Amino acid sequence: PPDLRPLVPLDGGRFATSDLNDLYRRVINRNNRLKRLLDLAAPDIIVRNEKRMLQEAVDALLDNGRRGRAITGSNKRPLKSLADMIKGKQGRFRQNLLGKRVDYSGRSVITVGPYLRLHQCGLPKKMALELFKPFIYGKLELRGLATTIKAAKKMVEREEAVVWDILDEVIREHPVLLNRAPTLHRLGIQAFEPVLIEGKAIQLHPLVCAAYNADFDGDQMAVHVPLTLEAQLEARALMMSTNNILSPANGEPIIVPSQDVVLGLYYMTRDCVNAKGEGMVLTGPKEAERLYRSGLASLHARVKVRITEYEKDANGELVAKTSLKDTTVGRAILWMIVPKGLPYSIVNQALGKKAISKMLNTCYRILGLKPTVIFADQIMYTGFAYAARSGASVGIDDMVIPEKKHEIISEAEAEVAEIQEQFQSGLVTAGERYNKVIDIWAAANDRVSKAMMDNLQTETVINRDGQEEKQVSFNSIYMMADSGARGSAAQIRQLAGMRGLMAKPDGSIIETPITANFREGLNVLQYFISTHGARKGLADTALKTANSGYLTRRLVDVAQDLVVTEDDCGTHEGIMMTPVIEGGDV
Amino acid sequence: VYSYTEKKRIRKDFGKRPQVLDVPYLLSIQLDSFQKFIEQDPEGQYGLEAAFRSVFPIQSYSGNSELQYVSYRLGEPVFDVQECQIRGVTYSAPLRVKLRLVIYEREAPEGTVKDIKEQEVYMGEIPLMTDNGTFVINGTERVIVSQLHRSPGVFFDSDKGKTHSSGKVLYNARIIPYRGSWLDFEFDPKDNLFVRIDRRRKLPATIILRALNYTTEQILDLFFEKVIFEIRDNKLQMELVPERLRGETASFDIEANGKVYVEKGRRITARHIRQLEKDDVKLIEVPVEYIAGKVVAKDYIDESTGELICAANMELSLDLLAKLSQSGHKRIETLFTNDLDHGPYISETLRVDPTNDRLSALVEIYRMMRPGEPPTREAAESLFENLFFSEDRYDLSAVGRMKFNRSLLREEIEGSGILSKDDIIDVMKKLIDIRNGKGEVDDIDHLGNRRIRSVGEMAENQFRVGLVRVERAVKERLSLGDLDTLMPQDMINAKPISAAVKEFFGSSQLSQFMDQNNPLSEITHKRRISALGPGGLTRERAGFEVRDVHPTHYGRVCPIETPEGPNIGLINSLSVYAQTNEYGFLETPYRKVTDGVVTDEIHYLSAIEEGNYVIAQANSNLDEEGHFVEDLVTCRSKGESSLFSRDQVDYMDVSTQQVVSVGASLIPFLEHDDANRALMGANMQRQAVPTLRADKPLVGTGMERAVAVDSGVTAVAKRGGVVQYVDASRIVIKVNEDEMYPGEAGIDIYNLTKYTRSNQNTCINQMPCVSLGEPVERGDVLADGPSTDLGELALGQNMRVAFMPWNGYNFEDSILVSERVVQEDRFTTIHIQELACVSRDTKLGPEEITADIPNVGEAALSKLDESGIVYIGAEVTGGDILVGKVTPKGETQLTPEEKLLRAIFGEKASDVKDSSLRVPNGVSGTVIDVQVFTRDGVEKDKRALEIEEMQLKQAKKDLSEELQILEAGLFSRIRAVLVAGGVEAEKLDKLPRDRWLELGLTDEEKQNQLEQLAEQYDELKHEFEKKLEAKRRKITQGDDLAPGVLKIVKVYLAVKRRIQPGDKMAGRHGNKGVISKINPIEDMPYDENGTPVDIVLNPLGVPSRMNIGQILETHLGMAAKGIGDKINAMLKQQQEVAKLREFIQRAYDLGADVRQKVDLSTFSDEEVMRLAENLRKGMPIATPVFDGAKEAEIKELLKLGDLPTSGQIRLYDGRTGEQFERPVTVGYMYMLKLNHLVDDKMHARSTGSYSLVTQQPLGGKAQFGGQRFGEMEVWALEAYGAAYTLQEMLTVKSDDVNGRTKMYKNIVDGNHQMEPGMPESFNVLLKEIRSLGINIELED
Amino acid sequence: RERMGHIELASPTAHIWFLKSLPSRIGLLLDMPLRDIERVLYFESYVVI
DNA sequence: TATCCGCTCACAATGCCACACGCGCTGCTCGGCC
DNA sequence: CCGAGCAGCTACTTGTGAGCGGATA
Ligand SMILES: [Mg+2]
Repeated sequence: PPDLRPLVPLDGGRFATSDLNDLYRRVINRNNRLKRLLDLAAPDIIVRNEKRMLQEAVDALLDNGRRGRAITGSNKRPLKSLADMIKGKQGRFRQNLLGKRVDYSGRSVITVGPYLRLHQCGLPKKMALELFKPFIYGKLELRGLATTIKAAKKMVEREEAVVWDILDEVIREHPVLLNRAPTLHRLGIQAFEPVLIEGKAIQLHPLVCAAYNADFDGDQMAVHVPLTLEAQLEARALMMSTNNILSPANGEPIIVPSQDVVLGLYYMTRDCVNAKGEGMVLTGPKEAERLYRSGLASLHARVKVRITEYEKDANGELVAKTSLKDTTVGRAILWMIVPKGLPYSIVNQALGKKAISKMLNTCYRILGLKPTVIFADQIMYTGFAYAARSGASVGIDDMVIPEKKHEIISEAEAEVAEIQEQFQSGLVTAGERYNKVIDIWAAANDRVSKAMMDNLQTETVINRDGQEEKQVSFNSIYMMADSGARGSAAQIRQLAGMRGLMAKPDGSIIETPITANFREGLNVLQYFISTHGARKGLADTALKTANSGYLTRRLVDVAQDLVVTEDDCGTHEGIMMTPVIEGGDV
Repeated sequence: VYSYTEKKRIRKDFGKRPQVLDVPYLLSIQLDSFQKFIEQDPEGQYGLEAAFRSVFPIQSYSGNSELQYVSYRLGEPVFDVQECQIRGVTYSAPLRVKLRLVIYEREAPEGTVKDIKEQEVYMGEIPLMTDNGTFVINGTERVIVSQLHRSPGVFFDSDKGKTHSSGKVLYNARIIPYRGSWLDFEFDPKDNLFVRIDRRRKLPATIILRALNYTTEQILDLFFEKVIFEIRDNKLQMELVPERLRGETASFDIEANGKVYVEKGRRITARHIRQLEKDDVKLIEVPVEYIAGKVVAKDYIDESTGELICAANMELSLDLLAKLSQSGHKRIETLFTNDLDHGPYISETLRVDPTNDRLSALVEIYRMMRPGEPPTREAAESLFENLFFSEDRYDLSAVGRMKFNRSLLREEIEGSGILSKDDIIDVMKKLIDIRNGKGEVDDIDHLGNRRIRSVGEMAENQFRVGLVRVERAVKERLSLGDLDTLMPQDMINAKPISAAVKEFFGSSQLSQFMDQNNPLSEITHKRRISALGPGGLTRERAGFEVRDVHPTHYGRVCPIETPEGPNIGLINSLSVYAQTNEYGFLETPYRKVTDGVVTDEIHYLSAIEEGNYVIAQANSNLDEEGHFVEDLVTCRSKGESSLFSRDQVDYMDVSTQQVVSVGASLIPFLEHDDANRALMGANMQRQAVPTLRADKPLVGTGMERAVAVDSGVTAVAKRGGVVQYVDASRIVIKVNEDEMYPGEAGIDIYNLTKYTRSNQNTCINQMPCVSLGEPVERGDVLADGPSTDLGELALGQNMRVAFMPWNGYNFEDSILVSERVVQEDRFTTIHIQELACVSRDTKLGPEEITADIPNVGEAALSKLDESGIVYIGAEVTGGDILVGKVTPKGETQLTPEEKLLRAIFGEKASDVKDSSLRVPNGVSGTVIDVQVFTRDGVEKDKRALEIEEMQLKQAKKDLSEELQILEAGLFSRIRAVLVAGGVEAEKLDKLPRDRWLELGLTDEEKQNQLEQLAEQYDELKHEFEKKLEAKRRKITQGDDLAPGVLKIVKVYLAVKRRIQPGDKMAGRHGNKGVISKINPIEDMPYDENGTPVDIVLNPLGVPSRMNIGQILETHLGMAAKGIGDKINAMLKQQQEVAKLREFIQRAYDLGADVRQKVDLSTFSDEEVMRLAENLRKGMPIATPVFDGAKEAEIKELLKLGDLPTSGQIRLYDGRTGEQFERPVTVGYMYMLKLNHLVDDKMHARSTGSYSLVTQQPLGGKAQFGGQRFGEMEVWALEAYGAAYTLQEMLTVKSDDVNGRTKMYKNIVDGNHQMEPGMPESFNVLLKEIRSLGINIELED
Repeated sequence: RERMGHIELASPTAHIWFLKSLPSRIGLLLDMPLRDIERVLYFESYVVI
């Protein structure tokens, strides 16, 4: 069809034409020339060549480049044929049939919203205005405010003080869909109730972006509108964030808390040996919070308080038991957040990442879903508040260097020196020398790492009516590492201790390790080997995400041809599942 | 001694390594490249003489008509760089070549040619780069990056592993010329050798070998050795050398001279070899079944019957042996076959050779090259002699021949561009040897095998590509031209070569406009080495070998500067001290090390010569007299770090910055950062936006004093002199008497560029930083450009930063900011957008730019001028017509009487169409400049007249300043000459002498001098008038725009965008983030002294992403500010200059054994106060890339001030007003606002336009389009339920031509119910399949 | 959007899709090697009937 | 004559987003029941 | 002669799978 052929009047006498137009025109030209030659009784060889040329033209129109000679029409570039408009990532299927651009959509950079609840999210004012223009028009025509559509449109353009309340009313319970640019699983698109905020960024809940794999370093996400009653009810029922707490892959919850809240809670529950108010008694958690906020006592101190816990009986009964416990003020204060069902033994811990994850798991298991959402929201609120009030900070003096690292390095140097002496003596060959250097350096790295760990744990002694009461280390970097918030063991090892061994292009290990750390200065050649080893791992993901996307597309194409259509098949065959114990124990 | 700009504000420096080689010109690469391009060079070297002398001269088809080339010349550019920028024309220069047509009569092959026609002809114009290495093609500044490709020569690849899945490693040799046809020898899975010409059919090598008049015996004598078998009395004795049987078993009793040596079945060991060499025996006894395994070397003919007994490459049998013995040949030469020394590979290639003679070889290789077309032997030979041995289709350059002769272990390194038979023989022998085990492969991951080509080489290549087309054209045109009928001008056209160079500079994988947003990006973009483009690999087809960085990249290319994403490792940045070799390799400077002393000299080592010597550590602790404090020293022999002695070393690193790039050297405390964070930081520093007011970075690296100076962003002093006139627009300097030229000299003028649009929609403005009467030196800075401060690079801003969580507002990486920052105009930037309005010439009448816009009121036209263009300074926020473009739609010939009548009486102007250009809906700001270009012929509107009058007034102001200076000098001279007539001079020459030069008395000398001076005066006036008239004719000359346009109108909308939640900001250590929420000043935390913090980062981002140096920097920053604070406390309270000088001396004399060693007693006791005033904002600190200040130095610098030594200060909460426990760290960090502003990212659409090919909504932010529902989004949605949701998202909201309208009508009427309909794109697919020969049909 | 026309080719031509499918339809249907069918298609040989 | 082996050709190789730019000159051929 | 639309001026990806000789018993 003519309009289906791209042909638009460009600026000036020129027209933006399609590649199919040139094909059809050449086909028509050669066809007319052949028809002329057949009437003039052209020689047999001439009409033969003309038929060959017409065949070339028609097969180029059908599928250009398949015959072998990819002809060009302009810019010396391969021309677009009919087959090219269907195949590849540019045909109709991949571009205009499977994924099409939709109306009532928007896109914006994300930002952290720490006040909004888990089930809701933020939304810019101008964005929300531009998305829900028809709903605003309808609500304006409803009230005695706008008679026709032109008046409502002019009022929206002017943005009077009488339209903001309408926008607040239409987004009272109208959810929207947040979507990340690379979508991997079902959680790539979620539903949220929007709250209007003055700004140009989309405020996002901190506990959901972990599922999005969306850091706040400049990630832009899209927003969509359901626009239908069926749609709004579905988004509120299925795609809502509250209705998706467990990943479809594993039963583990996807709402696991992030680094900030877990660090705050760890600092809140990490008890010391001596602080303000050690040994006193408190009636309830409210009195503990009062005594703490009053400043008369510290945050972490062993205190004998009275708790009133609730246990779920066999039926739907919540038996109450009041008992005196000996716990830190932080745990007692945090107890005001957990619902009544959970016991006290889940808070009487250091409350690391695994601890809080299993706490949320037990809460969802015993109490269901309705209180779990508000429990997690209050967890995040209190974690943010107490992490802010804490004052966690990393500094130069926070990272300590092992005092006996120097002697260990010198001993390893003497060992590799005597190994080189043995090699020069002709007793040991090059391969065994390389192995005896590599294993010795590995043992030295293990020793210095254990030294760095036991050193980061010590030098924490506080007098509690005595002489020395060595406790768990309160160093900020150790708090961020041991709690599993952000730092791992290997990361802090590379940070404070020696980096260890590096790699060469082929994949082997260089015989000269990096005997320096990050806090101390790094040599030029050491940093060169480090960046050489790191560029490989950097380009790894950049090259591998393409294969990952291709694999996902292949897998979903093999998939989606089956759904749950029956309630039972009526067979007895299956597979004999057994716990694999190959290799190690299990 | 220090520079004058250094006396303004000298920066404290650290480090203990006294550098010996200063920072070279950062843009020396491209500058030297283009200098090598345009220059008269003898001996036909690089540039333009090579391309000419290679192609020229041209001879007709034996017509005695030759076209000689004499020389070339470049005319003066017809437009200045500023004129080219303000107009849009190219900053090119003409190319006038003086050619010589020598045509002679017939009947004389070498007859003395007469009627020579020597004529200069113009052939296209070539673009010249500016003083900054930038090309201006169409207004914009396009920079050509250098390309890294494979060095022309030979290579030996080893295909292993998966290759052929046979567990046999193959070795393939590749001969790659600089320009011509390739060659590839390789081995099959068997022991067969084959060759191919540019990826053609796999054919044996003996055929191409014998193609060069080579017989079988010659090939066998060249490749393999000769074993002589003598026809003795019996047993056919054979000569023996004990080295040829090494590794073989004795199939017979090897005994000679009546003494047994090796028994039958005994492998000849080394001791057996020594025993057999002790007696030095040659002739032994060998059985008959042994000769049958060998094979004859040469063809032995018979003398009795005159026939052949046996041919070459045929195993001998007993009957053949009896025949050759009865023939009479005593000496029989056979091949020496041994799998460990000489693997038989030619024998098999010979027995698979179908052709034997040279002629059938040629026709077979012709059939292999060209399908069919079977010629005779002489006709086929033309191809084989023109493809590999003709200097027109095989152009091995000098570096190609050099690499070829170096790879084959040959003394001489020179040669020709064509190949030779001996070269092919040598490369085949080398391949055979590298298969046998002798010799190692040449990896592709080696800078010695990767050659770098600059803009000059690519320009010369494209010039040659055009020149071959013009050569074919002039050759076909010379087929009819005879004597005395044409000058050597008409046969040459400008078209092919001019177009070739123009397109090579305009549109290519390397021709790109520079990212003009900061000097750092300008420097790192010109020193950018890419592997894409022609002759290079593609990013979609790159393996994990080119991405990985070799140990040979040390000091030759930076390993940490690389754009992360689609092309990692393919795009790199050149090292700091890296230079381009004459041959085209990467050379690195090194200090020569003698036995005991390291002489302070530099040798630029190449990439191949690295493994020969050993390089010392850059930061190795060294003693005086060029000694090492330790006997053992860290070195590297061949890309492997190791420990050597103090005397075995032979070379040392020149400095400690040569390993990183210039874009990475600006990262302070880089040694305390991880590679990934450093790469992310150095890449983000490239995307810095110039703030409204630049400010010196506190924690600097010292290199900043070079980037802002070595580039062309700031106003550099060409001649040191005295400041005469300071102004925000121009700067006039008076040249000192010594630097001033002894004749026709004057004063220098620098015209500062004001706010104009850059190539990235950023503002580029220069601010004067000098005072009147202040003397300046040559090379010193005069005006700070964008993001500069007193000749120092300053991209971002320093801010008070703390590291503590704040209610989750720094959750993952989000940044917290106080209102104090946005209030103080800190991060507010300026964005300039260009909008073009063109008056295209169409039929029915051309367009007009008048102000008569009908169908609209006056409010929308109140911002329009009398001519029809928005005023200069008229703000606009919404869609408003800022230019009155109208076009006629119907009948033309509207009478001017009725035309002016319609403007006053009658009806509206009908044929207008209201096609005027307005600003898009969404952009705001105030227009600051309007540009207009009128073709020669169209009536120039009065606004263009006003603009040209203003620029002419400016140019006339400059010329009149020059003229008045020269006239004041000349009138001082006339006063000095007529002093003899003194009384009348002082009487009637005080006021009126400036106009009454007319005087006269005492002819002899007075008249002579007065006439000479009057002649000088009138000549000066006439010359200045000529200059003014030339400038007028230049600026009034209309520029061409396009075929079919009258005039082009350009407007520049400048908007001031402030920081807001949604912007992207980052430090210098890869700690990026987004502003979460602006905070009130009271809510932000504050110290116990009352100073509120500005930026509250997240300390949790430090451990995992190992960027710790920033913290150090932060600490140092605090110390810096501390010193400034003290100076402020010493500046507010009026203090004597003695205390201030002593304090500054104590600060600069920090106890770290630094190499700065500045003294305050040498200053003028006046500039000390100015320097202190320039320090109250803080103490700038320099820090080398690896010689940075240690922890103890920062500690003592902090303890110098009253700040705490621990670096962590107690902080009070802004909300609760209580004390934060666990004292948080706080300092001064330099941050950057990335070029990812939120105002260009937020976008939304309810219902807009739709595409014409299919009724689908558009997208993007420029046009009012929504987002794209990706395929993975569809997968995630169908993985959920939401069947109605997917059905509405697919057709009802996007594709239904009749559903979206119905849905909108229902929604506006309060009806939330949809209709399925049918997607239009599905019908489009049905029609497209129907357009084919395929029938697609819907059933019932 | 939907109305279509046609071209009356004077010489009936082959459909390149059915000839370059690998395996092509005519190559298997006509029990003839694809090389000979391509030879007949580009008019450099004859095929008897 | 079946059948494994070697050479040759079709097909594939995320996803999104943002910005910017482009298809010339001379030459040749076809356009037309008022 | 006039006007309108259109043509001449390649090779570091690698791997996978299928097909077409081809040569060996
Ligand atoms: Mg990210």
